[PDB]
Amino acid sequence: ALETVPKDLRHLRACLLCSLVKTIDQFEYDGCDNCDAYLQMKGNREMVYDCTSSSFDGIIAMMSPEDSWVSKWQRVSNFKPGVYAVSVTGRLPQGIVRELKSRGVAYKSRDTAIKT
Amino acid sequence: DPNLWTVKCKIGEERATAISLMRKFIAYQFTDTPLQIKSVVAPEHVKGYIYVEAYKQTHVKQAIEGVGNLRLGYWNQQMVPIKEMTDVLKVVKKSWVRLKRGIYKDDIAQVDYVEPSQNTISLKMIPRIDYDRIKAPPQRLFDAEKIRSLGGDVASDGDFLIFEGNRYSRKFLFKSFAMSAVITEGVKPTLSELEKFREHNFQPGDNVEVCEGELINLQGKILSVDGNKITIMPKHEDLKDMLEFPAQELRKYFKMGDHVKVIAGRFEGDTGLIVRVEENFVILFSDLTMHELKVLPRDLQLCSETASGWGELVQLDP
DNA sequence: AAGATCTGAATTTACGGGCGCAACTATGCCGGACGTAC
RNA sequence: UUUUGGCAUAGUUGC
DNA sequence: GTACGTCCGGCCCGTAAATTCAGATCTT
Ligand SMILES: [Zn+2]
Repeated sequence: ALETVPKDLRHLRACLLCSLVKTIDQFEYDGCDNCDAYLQMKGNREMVYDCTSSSFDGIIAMMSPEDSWVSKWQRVSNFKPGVYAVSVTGRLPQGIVRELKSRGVAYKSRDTAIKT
Repeated sequence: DPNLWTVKCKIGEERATAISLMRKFIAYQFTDTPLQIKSVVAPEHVKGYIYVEAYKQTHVKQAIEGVGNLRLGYWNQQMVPIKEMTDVLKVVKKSWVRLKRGIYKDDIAQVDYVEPSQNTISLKMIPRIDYDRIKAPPQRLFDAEKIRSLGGDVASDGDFLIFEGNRYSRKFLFKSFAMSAVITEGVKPTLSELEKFREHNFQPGDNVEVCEGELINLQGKILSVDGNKITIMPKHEDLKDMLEFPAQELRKYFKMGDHVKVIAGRFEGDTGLIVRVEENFVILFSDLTMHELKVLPRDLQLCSETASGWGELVQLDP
């Protein structure tokens, strides 16, 4: 829905799990639109800061992941439509990753950049 | 719970300091010199220093060691008191914009065409240039004949023109600029800028009446002023007690034959005397001329200064 | 009788003044950012 | 057709 | 593409007050 689309380009942050790109206000007021139940960044700004990225390269505006080869390459075919980041710089703390793993969600990095 | 400690940082490099500290933590999280701090905060608008979350000052000092950017906070650190840790994370908040960078900083820009690409928008600007004559500046109209005559980086397409760093103009600059490089909220230009492209004014000493309520028809002199709900303190006739009135309940009423000045409108700057106060049409004679000037009650103020109403010898030619 | 506390009376740091006038020569802010030109 | 100007540090020197 | 040049950001002394000890008017 339109709630996922960013309002403006200032303070655009990419999530560290699903690469979801949103403004800081949208993260504060709605959290994550894909896996907030697994991260719970709504209602706490520090969780957003520790769970989102200030450095991202490339944006993909996905409408239809079910029939998109870009989603297959980016492994985001099973997520909802939105704005995602091609490359995301950052990493969750070990505590959040361990908590996700205990719930059966292994943390797979979205840093698909070629580092030299 | 841990506590926040202030550490002075290089100005303009606080987010980079936070990123570097996060990388430092992740690099040494398995080694024999762990960073015992909990988090690092570099707010968006707080410039000059950052905050470190820890139970001890010694932990902060041993964690920032090797960070040159924080060397000015290395010897001593200052704790955030307890009651105030909720304020560190507290955050607040064909149109017209104003450019952020370049020589056109804080200059009015009429949004000519908005590009749905969400990268840049086309803006109409007045050029602040010297037309490549002084450099080897106030706003003035774009002169295409002058820049054609002086030469240099100039390409002409009738009324349209490219010049001096790919600046695009037509008839008036018309150039694309980044949306993040302009402000869309809080410009509110004036009538002069419209040509280029309610209100409450109570003052101390003025006389105001009451138009409605149980305290109607009480005329008093203004003491204090505030923004919207003034809660005024007017010195009424035959009343030693001070009452309360908002801006909406009051009106700038003035008795006949008292000093009057005009605050705004066509008659601004003129002083004089009111002759008869009707329900809203207040008629006055100026101190300069004996012409009838009809004003609203709100466009009148009680000032006793004499009118200004100069006369120098100048040489039209020898 | 006792026991306090308890309230006026010997000992340590801290400003803060420090000659008239007069004459002469002598010395005295920069670092990043943004753009121009080549 | 009638001007005007650094200052406030240190030194040295004279009675 | 590199660098540079140049415009915007950063001893006394007397006082004098603070520190220490026996009436005193209580309580027991
Ligand atoms: Zn997430």
